Amino acid sequence: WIARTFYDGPEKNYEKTMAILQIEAEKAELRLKELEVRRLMRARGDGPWYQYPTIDKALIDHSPKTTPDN
Amino acid sequence: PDSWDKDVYPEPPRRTPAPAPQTSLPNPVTYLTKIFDLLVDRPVTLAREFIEQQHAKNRYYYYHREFRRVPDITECEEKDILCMFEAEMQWRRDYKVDQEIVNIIQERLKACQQREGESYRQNCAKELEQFTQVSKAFQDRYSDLGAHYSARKCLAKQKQRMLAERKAAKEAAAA
Ligand SMILES: CCCCCCCCCCCCCCCCC[C@@H](O)O[C@H](CO[C@H](O)CCCCCCCCCCCCCCC)COP(=O)(O)OCC[N+](C)(C)C
Repeated sequence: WIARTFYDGPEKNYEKTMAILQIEAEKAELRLKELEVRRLMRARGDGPWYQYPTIDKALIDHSPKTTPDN
Repeated sequence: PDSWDKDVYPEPPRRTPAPAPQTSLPNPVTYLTKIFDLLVDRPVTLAREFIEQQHAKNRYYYYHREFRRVPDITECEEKDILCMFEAEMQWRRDYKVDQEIVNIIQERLKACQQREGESYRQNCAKELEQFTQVSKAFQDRYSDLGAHYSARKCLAKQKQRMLAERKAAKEAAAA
């Protein structure tokens, strides 16, 4: 009676544990991958991250400058 | 009693002597057992029969749960968490079953020692030998794993034991 009205079967806890373990393992793998990607992006500068501004080339004036040699 | 398997818990045929009175004096033990029977065993038996018939009026069943076999730790990938979870649960169940096997053998040994009397040293050799074998196997499997034991540590211990055995065999063959 106690088992029938207060508890469930073993398979429920078993499969809930499986799902929880899958989620946690995926999160750990993602954390490691994110750290490695951050290291590579900061070292190389070839990714979307750690982009530091340079002078906009639209500010340059392309006209004759009263002197032939610029 | 049918409540347990006679092969799992063996017993000798229990040969008992016959009463051979030598004198005409009536022994008090027999009379005391007769009055004990009349005053105790009959009412207890009647109450038991009443309770048993009440239980027979309401008969229902429960079952032993069967467990499938799953791949063990020896065929799990390094980081495949689901397979290690299943293998760990299976290994823990096997560990419990082995503990109960050792318990059964120990019960056999204790019953033999009590039953044999003054000749237990000679008449309980088989039980002692069985307990020695089972204890050796259990010690090889599970000793020194620690409180944080796991299937991986048991596999590591077995691998180291097999490496030592292989080295010793190669050394003895190449002697
Ligand atoms: C002959 C009898 C011998 C045995 C006596 C047994 C005594 C039982 C009392 C002990 C209670 C144990 C505590 C249980 C509380 C937690 C369990 C909880 O999960 O159960 C919930 C049920 O809650 C219970 O109703 C709680 C009972 C607590 C009340 C105790 C009774 C007496 C308290 C006195 C109250 C004040 C009296 C008035 C004074 C003026 C439903 O949760 P649920 O997630 O669905 O379960 C899923 C499993 N399913 C599928 C089977 C449903």
